[PDB]
Order: sequence, then structure tokens, then C-alpha cells
Amino acid sequence: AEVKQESLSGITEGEAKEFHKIFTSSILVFFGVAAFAHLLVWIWRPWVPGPNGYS
Repeated sequence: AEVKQESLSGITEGEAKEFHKIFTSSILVFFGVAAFAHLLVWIWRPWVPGPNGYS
């Protein structure tokens, strides 16, 4: 309405850019880790089990 590529462009584009980058990043990093992480653990099943049995 009244706004127009003003100084607020950093606020709107800033937060928006954050949610976007964090979104994509979290996706690739999530599956990315679970991917290699699972294939490298040699067990692929526990998924961050920690000190507690091994079934």
C-alpha cells in the first residue's frame, strides 16, 4: 500500500529469507544426515540410540 522497497525491505526480506534458507537447509541437512548417518552407522535402525542396549 504505502510501503515500497524501503528500509523495511531488510525486515520482510530478512525474516522471509531466514525461514526459506532454514527450511531448505533443514531438509537437506536432516535427510542428509539421516541418509549418510544411517548408511555409515552400519546398523540403520537405532538412529541416535546412545548408551542403552543395542537391539
